[PDB]
Amino acid sequence: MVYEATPFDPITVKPSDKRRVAYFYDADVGNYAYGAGHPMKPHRIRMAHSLIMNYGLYKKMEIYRAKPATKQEMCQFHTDEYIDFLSRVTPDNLEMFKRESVKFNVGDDCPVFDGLYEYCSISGGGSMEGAARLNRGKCDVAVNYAGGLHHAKKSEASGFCYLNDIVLGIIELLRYHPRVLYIDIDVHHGDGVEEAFYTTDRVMTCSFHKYGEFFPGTGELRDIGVGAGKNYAVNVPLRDGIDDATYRSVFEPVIKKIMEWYQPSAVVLQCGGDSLSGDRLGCFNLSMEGHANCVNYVKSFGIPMMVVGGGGYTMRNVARTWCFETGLLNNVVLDKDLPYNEYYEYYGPDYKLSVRPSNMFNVNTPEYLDKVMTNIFANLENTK
Amino acid sequence: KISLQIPIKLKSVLVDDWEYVTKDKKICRLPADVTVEMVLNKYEHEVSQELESPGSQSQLSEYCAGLKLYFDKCLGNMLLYRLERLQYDELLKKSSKDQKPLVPIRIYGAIHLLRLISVLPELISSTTMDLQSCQLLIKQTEDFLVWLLMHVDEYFNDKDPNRSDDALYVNTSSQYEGVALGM
Amino acid sequence: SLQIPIKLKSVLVDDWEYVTKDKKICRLPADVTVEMVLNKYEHEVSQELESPGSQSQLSEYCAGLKLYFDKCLGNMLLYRLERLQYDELLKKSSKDQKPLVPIRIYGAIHLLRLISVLPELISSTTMDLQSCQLLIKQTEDFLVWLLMHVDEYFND
Amino acid sequence: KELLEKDSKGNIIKLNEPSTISEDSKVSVTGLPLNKGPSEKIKRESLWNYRKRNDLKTFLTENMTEESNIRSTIGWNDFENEDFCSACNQSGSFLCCDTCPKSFHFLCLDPPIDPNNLPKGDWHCNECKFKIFINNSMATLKKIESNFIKQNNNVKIFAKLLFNIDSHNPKQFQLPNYIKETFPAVKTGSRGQYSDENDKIPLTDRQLFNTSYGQSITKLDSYNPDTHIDSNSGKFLICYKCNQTRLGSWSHPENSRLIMTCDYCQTPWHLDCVPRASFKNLGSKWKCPLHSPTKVYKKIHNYKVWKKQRLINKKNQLYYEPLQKIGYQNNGNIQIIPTTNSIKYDFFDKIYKSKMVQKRKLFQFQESLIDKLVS
Amino acid sequence: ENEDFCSACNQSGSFLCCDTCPKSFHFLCLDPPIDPNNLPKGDWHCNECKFKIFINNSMATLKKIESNFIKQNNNVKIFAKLLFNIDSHNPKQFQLPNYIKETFNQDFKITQIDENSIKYDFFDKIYKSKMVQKRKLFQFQESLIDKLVSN
Amino acid sequence: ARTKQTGKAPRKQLATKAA
Amino acid sequence: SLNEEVTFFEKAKRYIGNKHLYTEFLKILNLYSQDILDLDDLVEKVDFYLGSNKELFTWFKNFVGYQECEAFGPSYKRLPKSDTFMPCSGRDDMCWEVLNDEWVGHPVWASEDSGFIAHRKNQYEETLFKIEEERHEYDFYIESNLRTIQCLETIVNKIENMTENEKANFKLPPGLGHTSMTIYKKVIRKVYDKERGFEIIDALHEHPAVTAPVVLKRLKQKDEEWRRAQREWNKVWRELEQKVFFKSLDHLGLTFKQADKKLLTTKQLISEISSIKVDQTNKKIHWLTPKPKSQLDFDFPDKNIFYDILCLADTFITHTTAYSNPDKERLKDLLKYFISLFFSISFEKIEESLGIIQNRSIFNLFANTNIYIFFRHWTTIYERLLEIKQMNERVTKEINTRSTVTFAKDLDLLSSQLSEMGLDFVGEDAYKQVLRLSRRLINGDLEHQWFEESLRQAYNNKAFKLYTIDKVTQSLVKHAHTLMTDAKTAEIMALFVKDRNASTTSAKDQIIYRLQVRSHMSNTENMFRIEFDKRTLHVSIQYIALDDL
Ligand SMILES: [Zn+2]
Ligand SMILES: [Zn+2]
Ligand SMILES: [Zn+2]
Ligand SMILES: [Zn+2]
Ligand SMILES: [Zn+2]
Ligand SMILES: [Zn+2]
Ligand SMILES: [Zn+2]
Repeated sequence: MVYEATPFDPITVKPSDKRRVAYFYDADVGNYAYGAGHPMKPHRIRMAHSLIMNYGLYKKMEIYRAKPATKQEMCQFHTDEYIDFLSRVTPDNLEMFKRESVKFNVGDDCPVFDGLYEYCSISGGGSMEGAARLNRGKCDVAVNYAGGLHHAKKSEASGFCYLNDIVLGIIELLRYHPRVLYIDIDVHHGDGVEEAFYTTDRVMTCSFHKYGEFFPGTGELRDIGVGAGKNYAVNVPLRDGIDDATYRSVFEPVIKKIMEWYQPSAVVLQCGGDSLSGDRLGCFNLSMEGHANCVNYVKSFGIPMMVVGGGGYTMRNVARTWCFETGLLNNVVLDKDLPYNEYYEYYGPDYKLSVRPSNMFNVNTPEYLDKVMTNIFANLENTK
Repeated sequence: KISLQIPIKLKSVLVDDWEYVTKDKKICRLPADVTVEMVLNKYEHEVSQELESPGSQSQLSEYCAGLKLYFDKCLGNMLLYRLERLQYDELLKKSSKDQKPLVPIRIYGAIHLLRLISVLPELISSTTMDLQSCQLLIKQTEDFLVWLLMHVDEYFNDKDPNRSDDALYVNTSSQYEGVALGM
Repeated sequence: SLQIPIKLKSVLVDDWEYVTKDKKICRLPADVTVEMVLNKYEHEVSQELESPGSQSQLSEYCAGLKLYFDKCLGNMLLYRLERLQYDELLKKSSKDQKPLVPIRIYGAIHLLRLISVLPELISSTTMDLQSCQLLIKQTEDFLVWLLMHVDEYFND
Repeated sequence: KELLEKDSKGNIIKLNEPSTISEDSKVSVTGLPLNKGPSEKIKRESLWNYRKRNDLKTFLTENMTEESNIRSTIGWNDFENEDFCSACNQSGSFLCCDTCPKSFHFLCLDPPIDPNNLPKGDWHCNECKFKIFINNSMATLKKIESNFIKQNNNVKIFAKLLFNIDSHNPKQFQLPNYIKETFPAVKTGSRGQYSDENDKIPLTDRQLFNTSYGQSITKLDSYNPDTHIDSNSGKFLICYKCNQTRLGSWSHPENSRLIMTCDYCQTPWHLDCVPRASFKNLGSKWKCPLHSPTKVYKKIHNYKVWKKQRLINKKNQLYYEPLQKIGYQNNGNIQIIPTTNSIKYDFFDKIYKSKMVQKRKLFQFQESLIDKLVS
Repeated sequence: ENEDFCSACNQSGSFLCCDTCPKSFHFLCLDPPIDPNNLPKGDWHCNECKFKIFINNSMATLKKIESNFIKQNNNVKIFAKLLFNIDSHNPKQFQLPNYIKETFNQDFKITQIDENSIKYDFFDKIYKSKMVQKRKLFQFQESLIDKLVSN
Repeated sequence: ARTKQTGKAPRKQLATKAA
Repeated sequence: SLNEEVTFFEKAKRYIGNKHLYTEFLKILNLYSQDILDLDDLVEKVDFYLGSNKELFTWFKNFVGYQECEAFGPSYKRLPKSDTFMPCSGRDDMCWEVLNDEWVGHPVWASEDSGFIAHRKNQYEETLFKIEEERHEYDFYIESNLRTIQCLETIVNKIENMTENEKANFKLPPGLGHTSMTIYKKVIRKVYDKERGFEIIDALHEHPAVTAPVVLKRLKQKDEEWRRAQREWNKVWRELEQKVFFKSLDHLGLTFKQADKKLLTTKQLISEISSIKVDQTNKKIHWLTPKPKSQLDFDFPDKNIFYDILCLADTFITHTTAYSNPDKERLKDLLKYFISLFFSISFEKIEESLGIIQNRSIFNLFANTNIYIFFRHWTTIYERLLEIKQMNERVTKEINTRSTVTFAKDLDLLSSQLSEMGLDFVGEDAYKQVLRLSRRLINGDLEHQWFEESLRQAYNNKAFKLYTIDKVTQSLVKHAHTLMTDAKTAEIMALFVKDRNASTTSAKDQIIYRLQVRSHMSNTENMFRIEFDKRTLHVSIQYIALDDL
């Protein structure tokens, strides 16, 4: 009696919740390519960014170019040898590093391109500078789409993620905030961020993810954290083809119960574009509206937050949804008609802002989601 | 044809080892709380008392010393799986750092000794050793095995590494598993 | 591993002196027979035994005993001049067409004879480990229940 | 090729451009070089039909990007060798024996070789090194074996065992067959890894990646009603918990609830009745929530673990029936037997008698409890 | 074929020579107290000899018959193995035992159990656990009552 | 010392997002 | 307090059913009884065993005496303290306190050393990903070259307005004064040769005065050539995207033809009704003593849809050639008569649009498999068209108010197909248009692919269920043809005609009508009770196969 089938309401901003928005973008972050046959493409950031500028959105926010992270700063979560290897490896001298290649998983899935250290530094610096600007009160919403590498771990690189910049952002938030809530709406499970904060009660990691034989396999419902972090790691397993109304009806009660139970002081929001419909690796059926209602609902709470974009392997959909997120964070709703950007040829054939959902089966039954949120709500009674 | 009558409790112990190393990817807590030299020694003190025959005492000491020398020489040759060979390498590097030669006899636990006992008939069948010596070696091995059964609850205990820090087995890291089974 | 108090040990060697060095034997109905002592045994211990499974194994013990006293009196629990006694008992049984069962004619003396011969006999054949402790615990609580009121049945 | 044409004093004059056409026609991901566009042979099927403003606000970014360094951590805080290892029989990076066609893993040797501190000259295996030492040694093998036997006088029985393993190349440990054959459930994987009855048959490449789009083995992308119907019986797979089979109607396929079968007892269970979100297609065999566990943890109040014994073949396994029925302290390893009227009434009377025993136990105590308070 | 003393009563007397075993018995040293001059004509098998011809000196038949005879009478079950030894015992006088004169495939055995006995031990365990927790709470209540009275 | 590969740098590519 | 105590075990045995499951239940009970299983684990196991039997599980809970940590989860293991001590130089006390270094998880451990299952994609989605791949390829190289051109031209205009006396020893730092260390290196190594790119980089760092302008000129030439190739590639990419994208976004509609061929058969329609009856009979013995007299429920809120289906049927009849003209007119008036007699619509409305129970409103049709399958096909078409009609006004307002963006009109990006040939839905009602198009698809003047493309473009792939409208109306026509031309089948119709025409019937009339219907069919065939209500037009279909016997 927890799950309620509610139709998807239209997205409405709150005029009484105006936030100072600091957007973080480095112009070099688009000039790194993972590989010739590779799906992760950082270029999707800048046509997101070109949609911000062309939408005039920038005006409503403060644009910053964050200082790139150094090796030691990087070692706030990762080990010295892994950061060294990341700063020292190039595609040229790959035959110098085979033991580190199997040790840190760098290779294949996470390839070795010669702008690896700079891309990781840009991402990490964006995350830490957004967290710093949240700490000092200079902004209420910190936006950094260059990061989002939530699959990286202490001494390995996985899931197209080398540096877990979200962990550094949460660490920098923890120096000024006692309780930090991380919400991962990526279709994959945030294994690195949840593993980093598994044994602590200061960080609560809620991950709405597909859990089947899907990557990374972690994030099962019984995973609730150990030690002092027991019932402080919420995993929401979902099946294929969840649509906007279903995702709203699972997201809003769980996040509401977290707010009124965990009561965090800061929020980090992994905005994965791979949870959209038509994604190359994702298997969800979320439209842009459905992806954006989560960010609007978490913006309605008024907690200082940091919106950080992660996955997304079809560049047009993730760019359009990131532009719509950034527009929603300035309490405006962007019209569904694109202005002229340089990358205008991507968004065919209608050239509108909307990402159309596919007509595939919403196999997430109400009974299964009712049981899942009943178990989650039962586990959440101990977070007072 | 050389046959060994290993009791099925230690057979299940060896099969559980194989399960923990190859499937569950668990390695040995090294150096173990109960090592091989220790067990062999205890075995001797226990039995030596029972047997008074001095030739039997000499044999028993001969068998124990030969098992010690054979173990050390063979542990890194054919006694450990591919997953534990990186632990063997890091033990060798740690020993060479301290300028002490490595002695498997005192670093490895009794499960590797049980592996040696299990793999012993194949090694005996591969050398030109006469029938009476083979029979007496098998016989002392059976006495060691029936001594191990009475003490199976204190040398091979079952404990989850996720719950006990004093378990004989420890979980692996991705990095170890990677370097062990990737290159 | 069975313990028999001299209270019983003294009375069984005294009965041995009566059956070997003396012609005096037990009576033809043997005064109190075994059904009443075993029925009051269950009627106090099963009323003192707490869980139903304990009462279940108690019933079994007594019944088994009853069948063992039926099936064992003619083989082990006999002395001199008692063969002839059991002989005209079986000749009298065949006269009235009711069959020869040895429980309703005998007394408690060959019961504690049976628990006296019990531990050597229990080790003759193949037996469990813990079934032996169950049997010896049943014999011990039966004998201490006898030791509460020895003088009821054992007064000359 | 004289790139910088320096003067007589070393001053720079003019450089010559290198061969740009050396890699100007490299094939990109489009199948054509970046110098040229698409060819006509893809323009036939690419285009619909083939017959043989600059108001950008995206150049103002660099003016409004202010640097951000306000973090608290700013500043500082011949023969070809084999493709498999000769020790573990697995692929990977190998060190190759020179005078021997066997190749080894870098970690598989005695001692294991660092992948950066290679031997400078030639490397031989232990068997090859023993062969060179024998060829080198004038004494015949048996002479060296006898000399090692009399030299190692302290140990005689293991002396041949000590001697003959120096000739043996290092190998990964594998359990012998008679260790494995006593447990029929335990199998050996392709890499020599452990495998047992709680392991699925590995699905071949045809089933996962070489299926049609509509029919996927995940059974989540389409309405498949041929899963609620038993194949060998034709009846409906009734789920255990809900006691229903939600087949759907193909006009309302959202009313169809997904159902799987257990991999051991074939008990059908809905994916919502047991909280699951997949069909466990690969990996370990799925076990319905109804089976008895083979491993349990109990609190001491440390802890105590219990594991069920592995299955043993009928030659080395004997089943015994206890003589004691009530209270037989078994280890948990149990086997049930079939049942062969008075037992029901005997139970009934035993529960009855024990229940007034419990009642009188309560009464004989509560009277002492209420008689304690007056004193 | 015969012995000078009776193996049952341990004194000499009128003996009866068994065919295979050399032990002989008196006319009262048997499970029938056989009347003299009235023995039924035959080879005079004893109890052990009749057991040998009943089992045909073969193992597996006697194992399946022990299984059967333990099987039918479960009301004498804990004594059921003890009921065969009489049929394989030649009867004798009560020889008073010594302490009465004064003053590995077997490790992995699967228990074969029936549903009624599992049911009995389940009722046993729940009743024991329930009433030791009831008693211990009753003793704790009395103890706190005595402590509050004394304080 | 002659060496040869297999040429995959990481392991268990099967258990990865892009294999 | 006694009878349920002694009967609980065999009552639970009846409930568990399968002996095996009862064997494992007894194993669970013994494992609790041997001081091995904890009481909470026993409680949960019995909850999984007797969950639906509330009374029995409640009795077990209170009779056992249950009163309402260390849950590690399945995807995490604990490292020892030896592997934890790995130096992270940036960690102060707070990071050492709040970060977990002992509990880890991996995709390999979570896969149970088996792997992962990727999501299946269409070939249209795959070629969309290939188009996106080539787009990212061209744009990444062009934008990297443009950034290097910007940096190089900054250096060039810095070096132009200075003299030659200090131009000889003027040097450039690594990165050329930019925020990146490697982007210009990538551009140089791509544009020039592999072996010569490094030495050009060294010549640029040591002597930028001579190397920088020729490098900038090459890079600019390569940039303009790449942009020309990218534009005349972008034409191809845009046309292929317009050809592919809407088919790629269609998931169920791409396989709906084979799925509708496979699943809209007699066997599956019998399977659905039998499964619903099996569910009702299985849950009848547990609760719900008023067992319902119906299994399937159909609603019919709109009556114009019947005229639309009739128009499609007559369009197929006129188009087809495998049937004779008397058979064609018999199909026409048979369908019209059945629709006029079953429902409340009169024949005049059809022609102009194309214990005595007196004054009864509930009418029962007893049918064999043929009439049931024909009615199921009719309800399939009705629900498929009602899904379109119930959202017809919103999709009409969306199509009519389709404001295209300006720069696509100025640069003719938007597709022109589905227009010149008249497959868009602009200016007409969406539902009428669908019917018109369908009629055109039935008549054979319209291709299947263009019909599917028009439907998925107009309805945003929500009209995927109408891709096989011609096949299902063909099957409905065939089922009506076998409905009147089969022995022991047309007489059941005639009996339904007599039952519907003669109103004011008692219950005994319904019973004798039932056995008279049964007579015509075999004693093995299936009986279907199709109940129609004049009020609200609700149809309740009940499965009574071999029940009334
Ligand atoms: Zn993701
Ligand atoms: Zn070699
Ligand atoms: Zn190897
Ligand atoms: Zn099962
Ligand atoms: Zn179910
Ligand atoms: Zn005699
Ligand atoms: Zn005889």
